[PDB]
Amino acid sequence: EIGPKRGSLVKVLRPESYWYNQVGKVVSVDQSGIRYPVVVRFENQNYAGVSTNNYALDEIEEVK
Amino acid sequence: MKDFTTYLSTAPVVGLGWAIFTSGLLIEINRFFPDPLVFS
Amino acid sequence: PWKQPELDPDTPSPIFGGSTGGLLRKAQVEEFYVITWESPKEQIFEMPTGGAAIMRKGPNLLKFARKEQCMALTTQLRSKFRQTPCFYRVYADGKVQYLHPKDGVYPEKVNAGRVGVNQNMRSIGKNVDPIKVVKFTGSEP
Amino acid sequence: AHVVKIYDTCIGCTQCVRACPLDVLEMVPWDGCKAAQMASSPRTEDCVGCKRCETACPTDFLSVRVYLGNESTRSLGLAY
Amino acid sequence: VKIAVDRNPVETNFEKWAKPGHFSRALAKGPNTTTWIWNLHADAHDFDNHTSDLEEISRKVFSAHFGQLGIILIWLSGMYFHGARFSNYEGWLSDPTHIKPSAQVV
Amino acid sequence: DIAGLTPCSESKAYNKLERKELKVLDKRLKQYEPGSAPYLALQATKERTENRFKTYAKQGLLCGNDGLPHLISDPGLALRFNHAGEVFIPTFGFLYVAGYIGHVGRQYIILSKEDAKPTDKEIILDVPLALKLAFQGWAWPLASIQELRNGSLLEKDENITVS
Ligand code: CLA
Ligand code: CLA
Ligand code: CLA
Ligand code: CLA
Ligand SMILES: CC1=C(/C=C/C(C)=C/C=C/C(C)=C/C=C/C=C(C)/C=C/C=C(C)/C=C/C2=C(C)CCCC2(C)C)C(C)(C)CCC1
Ligand SMILES: CC1=C(/C=C/C(C)=C/C=C/C(C)=C/C=C/C=C(C)/C=C/C=C(C)/C=C/C2=C(C)CCCC2(C)C)C(C)(C)CCC1
Ligand code: SF4
Ligand code: SF4
Repeated sequence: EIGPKRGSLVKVLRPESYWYNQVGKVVSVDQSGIRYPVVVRFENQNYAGVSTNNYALDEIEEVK
Repeated sequence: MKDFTTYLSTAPVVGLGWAIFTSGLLIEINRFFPDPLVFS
Repeated sequence: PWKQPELDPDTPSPIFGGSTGGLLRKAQVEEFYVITWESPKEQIFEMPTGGAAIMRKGPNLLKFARKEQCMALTTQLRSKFRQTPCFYRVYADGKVQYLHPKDGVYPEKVNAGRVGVNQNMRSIGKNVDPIKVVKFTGSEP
Repeated sequence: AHVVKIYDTCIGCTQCVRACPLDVLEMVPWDGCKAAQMASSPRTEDCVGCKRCETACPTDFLSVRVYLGNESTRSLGLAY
Repeated sequence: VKIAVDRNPVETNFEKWAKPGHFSRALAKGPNTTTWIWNLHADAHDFDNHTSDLEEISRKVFSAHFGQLGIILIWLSGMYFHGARFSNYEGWLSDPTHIKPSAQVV
Repeated sequence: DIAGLTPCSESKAYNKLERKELKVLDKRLKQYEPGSAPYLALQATKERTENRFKTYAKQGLLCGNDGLPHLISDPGLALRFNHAGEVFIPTFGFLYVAGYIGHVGRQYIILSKEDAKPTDKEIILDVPLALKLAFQGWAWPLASIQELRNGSLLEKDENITVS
């Protein structure tokens, strides 16, 4: 396994993101060398209406 | 009836009951005890 | 495509009485656009500028003053009638340019021949502040 | 004469390409994503600045940005 | 030409009163922003956007117009009533020029 | 007295304003008959007006040169010169009510968010829960300092920032 576990909650660390210092469920993780593999899903929508986004390994950290 | 009570639990219906309470309370407190300004 | 199709400037046009949304003095002086397609039967379609017109069985040709007027029609034909239009750009000098299916495949489908352009290898944000480039142009490039 | 830059976060949705009326954007292969696709902006001379491309990108923050700049006849959408 | 009617199309119950936004596909999901609230009261009576069927749009329209009549008739009856019990009509009738009307005592 | 203001009892313009406002009703009362309802309505308004003026004078209010009562806000002068009921005491009568509304809404928000679908609980309220909290908030200042001294009032850098 390369990254966090399925169904595990993680905290985001992108300064650009609407979900920054916020928590979301890990939907999936790809192990094929992609730059932004970690797929995360949040309950709260962003300004557009999207509730998912692919984040990186360094950009996510353990909850709270 | 379960759905009727749920409709009554919506936001505007509950707000209506709140408004009649706060408004009727203030009015009747001005119907009796007319013209308060200084509190004794 | 296999090869760029050269323009046939003498093909039948649709049956359209005319309107006021046509071409202006800019077309003869600067440039104008023309679109071609091939229909299997006689149908009716909405023009971008004006009202309705009747296509003709076989090749059809229009002349427009803007690229958006042409691509607006492709989206209508590809969706409603499921056709494959192709449009060019004509200058005042007579030069002709083949624009939209430049690779033969529409842009929403990949093809091996294409080469990337204006591709930054970084995340949005994560770029220098304007003070670093204060006296020349560009913070994004 | 507008500027269009696409960033590393593209995932090959193609929704930017479908939305642009003026055919500024096209898809190019790439090894960074699952879909093995990436956008491109070869012909920005025909760009107009509608920002429908930015509206369609589903990322957290956009993989596509239109940085407005100097104007022109094609950019101002002048039939005349 | 003839009469044509479809019997018992819709059941009457308060089930959808509890579920606001049922008429629209987008709103039936539920609110995650406060914009859902404004779109609710706005798209409520846009029957053409709810469904493509022209028949259902006609049923909704013909029945909503009955509502405006009932809304008008209690308004109209209110003026007659408020003119009967809280007014000076009998006095104005005997001296119209000098007396002024009134029907909204406070 | 203070600030060059006379009490409302000793003022002349204050009584002038009373004689004026009653004269308007007496002129208006001449039109109607004694036993009619318009007469009873105006006599009551006359009775209320006579009561409004004497009660404001009895309460040690301060009337200016214009003849209208003025209020004092500093608790020092209010307590020294016996004018506390005007501003100083109602300040605490409000804040008790205002914090009541915050302590109640804050608790309904926290508790509904501990369950599934909290969005539905806002548009479709849980009235049994809302009434429960609304009758449990009589002692909200105790719970606040309890929650402050404990540290479970404020969140700690788990909030979104922008840069
Ligand atoms: C576009 C702007 C917008 C809109 C439309 C809303 C809309 C709403 N917000 Mg909101 N908000 C906004 C901007 C907005 N907000 C902004 C900018 C902020 C700052 C971040 C907030 C912060 C915020 C908070 C913190 C809260 C809301 C809440 C609410 C909801 C209030 C429902 C309500 O009042 O209960 C109905 C009305 C009442 C007055 C409740 C009274 C209940 C009493 C106790 C019942 C007693 C009466 C009894 C039952 C009847 C007896 C009658 C008898 C005498 C006949 C509503 C959905 C509240 C919520 O989640 O809903 C609960 C809430 O707590 N908002
Ligand atoms: C002329 C006024 C009028 C009329 C005729 C209608 C008619 C309609 N509206 Mg509309 N509406 C109006 C004004 C009106 N609206 C206004 C001003 C707003 C605010 C923007 C709305 C917002 C609105 C929404 C959000 C929705 C509707 C819906 C509907 C449909 C619902 C019919 C229904 O359930 O039976 C109503 C049955 C009755 C018997 C009427 C009387 C019911 C009373 C009020 C009892 C309930 C009151 C309760 C006990 C508390 C208060 C008591 C007391 C103080 C009155 C119908 C087409 C709904 C729909 O499905 O449309 C597609 C819907 O979702 N409307
Ligand atoms: C009959 C016509 C009618 C009218 C005039 C309204 C009006 C309103 N609806 Mg609405 N609604 C209607 C029909 C109608 N609705 C129907 C038929 C349905 C389907 C069941 C709904 C379902 C519905 C939902 C689900 C919600 C509303 C909400 C609202 C309010 C918007 C929020 C706001 O600005 O307050 C913003 C308020 C705050 C920021 C803070 C709270 C303070 C409020 C103002 C106190 C309470 C006001 C009270 C309700 C006023 C009395 C009623 C008034 C119309 C006479 C607004 C008062 C929203 C709401 O929360 O209502 C309060 C809401 O979530 N409506
Ligand atoms: C002589 C026959 C007759 C009469 C008098 C009417 C009268 C009316 N029609 Mg109408 N209509 C008729 C035949 C008739 N229609 C036929 C044959 C058809 C089908 C071809 C229609 C189809 C039709 C539609 C689709 C609509 C109307 C509407 C209306 C109303 C318009 C509201 C208005 O202008 O305010 C005038 C209002 C009044 C004078 C108030 C009186 C209201 C009472 C209840 C009506 C009494 C007449 C009634 C039709 C008699 C039969 C009812 C009986 C079987 C129980 C009005 C009451 C509109 C409607 O329903 O709005 C609510 C509407 O949208 N009509
Ligand atoms: C009348 C009468 C009476 C009494 C009653 C009562 C009940 C009392 C009162 C009550 C109360 C309890 C009152 C209150 C008052 C209040 C006030 C007086 C208020 C005012 C306000 C203010 C104070 C404001 C201020 C301000 C400003 C100016 C600006 C800034 C902000 C602020 C807001 C702060 C009796 C019994 C003898 C009987 C007979 C008659
Ligand atoms: C007394 C008085 C006075 C004075 C005053 C002063 C000057 C004060 C100051 C003060 C200050 C200087 C302070 C500040 C600070 C603030 C704060 C900090 C606040 C608090 C708040 C909080 C924290 C919150 C609250 C809440 C909410 C929001 C909800 C939940 C719960 C609670 C309720 C708690 C005067 C003469 C005027 C008037 C009369 C009386
Ligand atoms: S819209 Fe954005 S995320 Fe989607 S394919 Fe285009 S560049 Fe990538
Ligand atoms: S602004 Fe419009 S024309 Fe320009 S790149 Fe975006 S979608 Fe294409």
